[PDB]
Amino acid sequence: MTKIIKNGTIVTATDTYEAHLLIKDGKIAMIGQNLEEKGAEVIDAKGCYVFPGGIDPHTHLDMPLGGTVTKDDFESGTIAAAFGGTTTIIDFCLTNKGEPLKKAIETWHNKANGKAVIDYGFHLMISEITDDVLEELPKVLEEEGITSLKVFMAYKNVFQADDGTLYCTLLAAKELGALVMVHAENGDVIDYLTKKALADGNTDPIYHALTRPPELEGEATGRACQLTELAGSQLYVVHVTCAQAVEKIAEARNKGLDVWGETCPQYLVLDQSYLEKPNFEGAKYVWSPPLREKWHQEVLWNALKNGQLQTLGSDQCSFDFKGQKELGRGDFTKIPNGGPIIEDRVSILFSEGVKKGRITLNQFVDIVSTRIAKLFGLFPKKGTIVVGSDADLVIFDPNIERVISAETHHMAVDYNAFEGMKVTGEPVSVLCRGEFVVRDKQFVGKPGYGQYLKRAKYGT
Amino acid sequence: MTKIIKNGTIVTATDTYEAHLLIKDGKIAMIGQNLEEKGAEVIDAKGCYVFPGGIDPHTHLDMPLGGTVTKDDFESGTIAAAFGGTTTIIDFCLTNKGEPLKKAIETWHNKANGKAVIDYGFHLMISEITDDVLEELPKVLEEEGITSLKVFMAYKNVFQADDGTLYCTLLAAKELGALVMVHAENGDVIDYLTKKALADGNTDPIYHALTRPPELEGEATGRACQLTELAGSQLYVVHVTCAQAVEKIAEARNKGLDVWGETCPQYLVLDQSYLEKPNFEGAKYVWSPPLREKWHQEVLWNALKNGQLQTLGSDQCSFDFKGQKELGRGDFTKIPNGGPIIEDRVSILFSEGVKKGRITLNQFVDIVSTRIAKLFGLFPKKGTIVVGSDADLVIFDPNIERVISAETHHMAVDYNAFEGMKVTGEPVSVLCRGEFVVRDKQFVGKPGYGQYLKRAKYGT
Amino acid sequence: MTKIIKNGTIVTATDTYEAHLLIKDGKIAMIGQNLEEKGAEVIDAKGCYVFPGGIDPHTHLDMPLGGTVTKDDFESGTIAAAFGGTTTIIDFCLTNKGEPLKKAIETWHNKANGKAVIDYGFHLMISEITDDVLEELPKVLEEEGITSLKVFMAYKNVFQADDGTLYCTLLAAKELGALVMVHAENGDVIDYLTKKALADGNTDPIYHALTRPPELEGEATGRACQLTELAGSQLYVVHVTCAQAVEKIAEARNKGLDVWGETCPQYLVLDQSYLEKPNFEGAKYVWSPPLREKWHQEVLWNALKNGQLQTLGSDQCSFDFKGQKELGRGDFTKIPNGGPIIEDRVSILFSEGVKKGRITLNQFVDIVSTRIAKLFGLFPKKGTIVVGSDADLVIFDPNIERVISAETHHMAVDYNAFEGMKVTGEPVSVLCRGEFVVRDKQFVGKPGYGQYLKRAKYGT
Amino acid sequence: MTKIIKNGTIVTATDTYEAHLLIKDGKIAMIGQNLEEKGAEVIDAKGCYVFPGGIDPHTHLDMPLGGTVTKDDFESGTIAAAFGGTTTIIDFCLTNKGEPLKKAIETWHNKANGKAVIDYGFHLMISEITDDVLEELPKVLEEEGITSLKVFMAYKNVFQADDGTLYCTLLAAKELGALVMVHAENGDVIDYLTKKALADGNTDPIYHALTRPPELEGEATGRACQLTELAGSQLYVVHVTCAQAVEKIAEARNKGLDVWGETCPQYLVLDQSYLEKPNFEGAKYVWSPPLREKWHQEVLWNALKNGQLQTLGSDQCSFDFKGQKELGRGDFTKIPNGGPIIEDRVSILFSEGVKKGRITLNQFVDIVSTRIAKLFGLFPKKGTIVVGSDADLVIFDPNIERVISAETHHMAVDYNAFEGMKVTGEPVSVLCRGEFVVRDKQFVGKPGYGQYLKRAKYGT
Ligand SMILES: [Zn+2]
Ligand SMILES: [Zn+2]
Ligand SMILES: [Zn+2]
Ligand SMILES: [Zn+2]
Ligand SMILES: [Zn+2]
Ligand SMILES: [Zn+2]
Ligand SMILES: [Zn+2]
Ligand SMILES: [Zn+2]
Repeated sequence: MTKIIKNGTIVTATDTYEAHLLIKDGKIAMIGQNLEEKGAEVIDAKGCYVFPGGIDPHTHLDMPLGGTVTKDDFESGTIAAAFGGTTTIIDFCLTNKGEPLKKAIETWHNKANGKAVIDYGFHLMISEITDDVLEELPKVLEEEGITSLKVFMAYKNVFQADDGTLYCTLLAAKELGALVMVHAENGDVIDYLTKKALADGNTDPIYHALTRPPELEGEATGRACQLTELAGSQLYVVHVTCAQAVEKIAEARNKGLDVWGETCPQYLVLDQSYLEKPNFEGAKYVWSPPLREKWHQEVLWNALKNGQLQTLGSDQCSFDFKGQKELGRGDFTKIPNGGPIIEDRVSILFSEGVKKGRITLNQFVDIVSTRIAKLFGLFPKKGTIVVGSDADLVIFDPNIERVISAETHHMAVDYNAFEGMKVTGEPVSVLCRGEFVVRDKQFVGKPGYGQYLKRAKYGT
Repeated sequence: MTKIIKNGTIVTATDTYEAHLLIKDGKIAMIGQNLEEKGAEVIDAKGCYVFPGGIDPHTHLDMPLGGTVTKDDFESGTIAAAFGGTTTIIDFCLTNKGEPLKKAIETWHNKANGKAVIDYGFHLMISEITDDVLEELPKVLEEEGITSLKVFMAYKNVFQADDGTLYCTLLAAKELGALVMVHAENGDVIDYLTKKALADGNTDPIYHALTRPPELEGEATGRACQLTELAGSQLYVVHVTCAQAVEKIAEARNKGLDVWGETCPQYLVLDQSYLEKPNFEGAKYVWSPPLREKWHQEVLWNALKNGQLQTLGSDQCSFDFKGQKELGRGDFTKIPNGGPIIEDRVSILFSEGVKKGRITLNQFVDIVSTRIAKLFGLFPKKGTIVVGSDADLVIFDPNIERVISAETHHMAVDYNAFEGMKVTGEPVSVLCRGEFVVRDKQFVGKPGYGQYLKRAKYGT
Repeated sequence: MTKIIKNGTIVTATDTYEAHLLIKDGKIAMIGQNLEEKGAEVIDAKGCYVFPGGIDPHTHLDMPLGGTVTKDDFESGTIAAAFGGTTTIIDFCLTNKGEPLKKAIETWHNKANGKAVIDYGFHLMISEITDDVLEELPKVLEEEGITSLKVFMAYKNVFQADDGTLYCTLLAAKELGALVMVHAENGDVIDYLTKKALADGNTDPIYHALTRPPELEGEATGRACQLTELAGSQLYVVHVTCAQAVEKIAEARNKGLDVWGETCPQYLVLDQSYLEKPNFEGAKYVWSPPLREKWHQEVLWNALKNGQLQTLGSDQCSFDFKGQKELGRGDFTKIPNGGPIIEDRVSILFSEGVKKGRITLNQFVDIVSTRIAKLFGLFPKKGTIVVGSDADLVIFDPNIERVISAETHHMAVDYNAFEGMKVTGEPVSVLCRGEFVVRDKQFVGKPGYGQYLKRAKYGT
Repeated sequence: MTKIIKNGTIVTATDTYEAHLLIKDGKIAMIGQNLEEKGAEVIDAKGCYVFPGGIDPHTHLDMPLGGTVTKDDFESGTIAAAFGGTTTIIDFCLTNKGEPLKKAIETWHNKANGKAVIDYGFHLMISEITDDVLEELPKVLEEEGITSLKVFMAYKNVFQADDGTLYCTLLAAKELGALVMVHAENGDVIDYLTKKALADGNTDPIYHALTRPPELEGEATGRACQLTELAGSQLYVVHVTCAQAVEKIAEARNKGLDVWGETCPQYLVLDQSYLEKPNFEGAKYVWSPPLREKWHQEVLWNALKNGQLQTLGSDQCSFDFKGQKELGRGDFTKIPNGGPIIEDRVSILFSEGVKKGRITLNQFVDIVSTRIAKLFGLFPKKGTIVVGSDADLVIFDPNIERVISAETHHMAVDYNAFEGMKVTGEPVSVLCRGEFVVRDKQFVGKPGYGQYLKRAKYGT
């Protein structure tokens, strides 16, 4: 059923113009001004921007971190993201050793199946390279568009992998045509620090941060790079936090190495102090890598501005401060890591970035949608507003001033890391593939509408 | 008179899709598929790409380098560029000390007046900062869209300016909203080297290169940067040649400094040896900075690939090998510097870059058009294929294999620096503002059709 | 019994003068010219240099690497070094997990006890940091002058330690006042490479080198540094081989970090090719890190010249090519790592370094004796020729040209890695604490004369 | 007349031991303990260190900076340095264009002739490279031991030289065997800044500093280096002040380039604030490069600690705050640059450096004496305490606590830049070539005793 979004200001990763969009088969049929066609529902976007739906490449929805599981599942999370201006997510499908990869992949397909309000895809976790694994990978690429393999350098005895596993993954990746993602923190050192902290009675939420200094993020990020170099493949460092890390990634890209960096709003806006703010409130901000000192934020922004860092992810991993977060009272190491971010990701960048001088209206769209779609083989189906691309759009209001509050967010968590934060700009209507998911700040989608996405081989 | 370019594959700096373009007021009216409108001339672009016309920010047309002047004037040069897929050029309007800036600006306007086949703009040369100059600059910005002021760090006693001049220019620029361009070569050292070379009988074309080692390009590029930092303004290093230079620019951009780098095909494809190839043929390749050792080419390409360098210019400055180039027989320093490049710029990057694995079809468009339009305030009038933008298009054939030959080029020079070079891809139809300038590899424009362009203040 | 070494040219790490040395209580009593004292044995050193005995901080004598043990034990090895101009060695006392440190320390004291011809000390290996270990360390410092604790980043499942162990060692070290030494190679990656090499039939000696690329040495050296920085202690990288490694150490020292680098002759003179030279001869050159490509040698020398690297060790670990080396025929990983170097260390540096333009006669003395004595708390007892210091001297002939041959060396190995090598300069008389150990190229010492050395706390 | 300094603790750049020195022909005859010889004056040094007299390579004594001349001439200055523990100075012999070099050299010889209390040498200033200059240089080396040529990159229209002059000097130097010294500050930029400062009424002493930002010192230092590289010669950057400069010099030495850095106490202890401290007092601290922000001091010390910087000079250039300094009341640019430092140089480094943890008792001697003697061809005549070397000694008391005060200093200036500064350690007896110049903190020398020094060709 044809639609026409008129009088809006279109803003792609490159262009900024005024025109109307004629949506047809759930795709953009044509762009121009004063469009008309009997029967079109004609949506009015006056005084609004029309962005390509956002893409969150860093999602953890039905993921289990402890005896508990994320408060937000694939259903709530999808809706949240939908309100936040995000219309496509790529969640991390976790893997267990010895167990066949297609096992996990189906487990995840079930988690998402019929509950997604918007489209999604997966990243495959890798904790070991077995002959059995090597045999599946190629299949995992063709059947199941999983073209991005992930690796934890931290989280000893839980996700961590030795450099040998990382290295062979990089090769396999280069060979098969996949992008290696990496959680760059020196697990082995963080481990001793963690143990000693506890051994000395330091259990408060803040020791979560002090127990893992930025030096260890930088160090890890470096190895990932050096190895990626040796292997001659491609790297994508997730959630770049400290300056040290930004630096390593900068050097890499200078050498022509195919390395990419990503960050998350929480690291751009919040900081280490929030972990001290008080009683047990700290736990609300416990996630890895830990929030750093306020000063790193600049470095991140500049990196974003000049290109050292090129994508923004949420690292969405919700846990009620109530039941969940409290699991680690007299033990910080027992606080489930993760924050409720999938919803305010886009907004915050526009507000803190665009609206304040950092980033450009175009850089914005690139950092939150396009660049990502490209790196993860979703372009041009996703990531842009052009004839042929899916009608994943966001009718955004750039002037509405508001305050982020858990009293308003649509995530199933009992709190919001950006509570009380004033923000300029807000999504008004968000549609995925020609169909509204959120019209006039009101939900109108249906769980199951979202469909899985097989992704390009890191090629066209 | 309405037109429709159908069945082409549209390729912007971001998008790559299939659709038709409905050209209206010399601008792009609308994009979509199966477009129709009685009376439209309907152009067929099957099996072709449709790029935003190229923009050459580095042009020297009616410029005089010696007792002689460039073989190509604004008329021939414009046509050449037109055939080469370039529809907008920004020539360097030279300045004389003590003489009022508006004097030169009009001299240039005359050189271009009624001879341009495509649109153009100017860069204002600066050899000194006088109170009189400071008074004109602001006017030079508002009246006359000249928002890019240029400086030579080399060419002692001819264009060169001390760091004080460079520094105050950077300030003035930051203040007024202009981009400072720089020819980064250590003129004072190159000078002694030059003199000594001659004093020892080394007069062949090759000593033009040996007389100015890449160390001096890097050194100069560094000062420009360090000073740009101190001043807190914006830099744009023209024709980056050696690795050393690329490096300095890389460091700058890492520090968040607002520095930009540009290169030219000749430095990407040719190399120092050509200056030895033989008799006097060397002089055909004499230009500054000099061609370096083959190995720097990689560095350049990687810089282009990863973003250290972001724009491609021609540095067009033609001289017949016959009369002109020969002016410096027993004296290389008397060979007029400059090469016939304005025509094959775009093609070479597509062929050597895109077609061979370096750059992307999108990076290509960015490096040759978009990125440039943006940095020099011509976006979105120029630099892209979108509703509202000027209909500056290029219907390109990506498969036609051919050989660059002066026997075929459309420049008024008796030779071509890329003679015999095999190239893949070629412009078939090039239109500026809805009107064909070159249809089916045949010229159909009219000198004077091209119009001057007032450019943005380094802002929207 | 008083002695007088006259007519020699004294060369310390700083001075170069002509005088006589009056040796008294096994120490240098006084320096001056035309010395006399009834009853003094008066040794004549005309046309000779008098260097402070060399100090080899990298020794593995009675060490066991496999079902076998080093061909040279503390007795032969001591004599060898004695002939080589080395009068003090610091061997690496290996440690086993769970087993008390003082156990090993005594095991070693036994290996050396009554067999040493010259003085010696120990380095304590660390494979784990236990509460039990933390309790002994302080004692290990006071009782037993062991002030240098060593860590293997490679040799997985044999010596290797995680970064946590390395990090806590660095702290303990900073706290206790010890120097952390490190074998910087990424064991986990070398491991997979090793396994795969075999899995593909690559078993020749050369795969020992290819199985462990310099990238992995640099990578490892980097971590060691970064961690040393975090901990704020002191590092000493043993056997720096590749450029990558030299670079990391250079960066560290630039940052003011207290990092030190050491190299060995074999890496300064031999290279990767020797591992291909032929049949099974390759095995003669198998040791870790592996010999690199000829070009790294320069980097090493420059590092040595300018100070990036400051000490020369042998990494003495002999194995008869016959029985021992052959243990790894169809399996390179089974070739015992180590080379017969303790004897030609000093000579080679003088010849290849001093005599050829690299290093200085003074730098020489510093790199082979003084600098080492200082870093390992043996100064000024050892490492110099000055009133009060032990009479550890070497009467060297700087002109004697000769050829290193196993047919002449005094090591118990059936071969010599520098066989056929022409060398200028040779030790004529070597005395430890006033007593000759080697007079006129003839052995005159007695096993047991050498005494253990308790070393300074990395202090005065 | 034979002398014996007994019971002292000898401290060279390498050694630290207890012995007696038998001084003979004004040189050190022999070292040992319990020395005796009828008729020797036997000096007692119990509880004292005995250092090799200090060497100040950065002196400006009878130099004229304006219509005025340094308050301290070669006589007073010599005595001052003598009290300060310095026994050898190398003053900068200034040069005028067009005027023959030997003219200036004799002018200087006159300034020093019969007024020096200790030994001295000269540096030859170079403001231009003429054929006439090229002819003298070689003579200037053989006749007149002037083997160090100096160049100002700042002080436009007064001492400044273009890069061409600097470059050819570097070559000449490499060729002839001289060391090029450089005052690294970007004169052309400092110039505009200076002019503008005045044009805006900023005339206070502090604008002397703000008028020349550290970016300009680093920039300049970089060129000197890059050029020194191109030329392949040797550089020696005088008075390294900011971090930026230290960095450039660090990079240089990393590349193996033969570059050296020097600093001065005032930059190690004082800082920018002193220029604001108040009324006109600021002028007391006006010298170039200007004092920087307190934080650079660390960088300097670390550079000194790790070796990025290797020598300490005074940059002595006294001017009575009264008449002289006041010449620039309403104009800072008219304040004669230079500070009264030749006397407390050594002491301050011992106190602030040695006594406080930075530097070593040995590093101390190296940084203030030895390293310098070596770089400027005075070793081993000067710079060490060894048989054969001149008896230039300093009997130092390491515990005497005191306060530096113009009320006590022996310089002819009406003030002291370190007034009120508490310092530990003080010279008790200073003798040059076996003769006391200062015995028991009391002057006993005679102007004229000091003799000129022809220096080595940057060789043995
Ligand atoms: Zn993570
Ligand atoms: Zn995550
Ligand atoms: Zn140019
Ligand atoms: Zn040009
Ligand atoms: Zn080892
Ligand atoms: Zn070893
Ligand atoms: Zn100076
Ligand atoms: Zn000076």
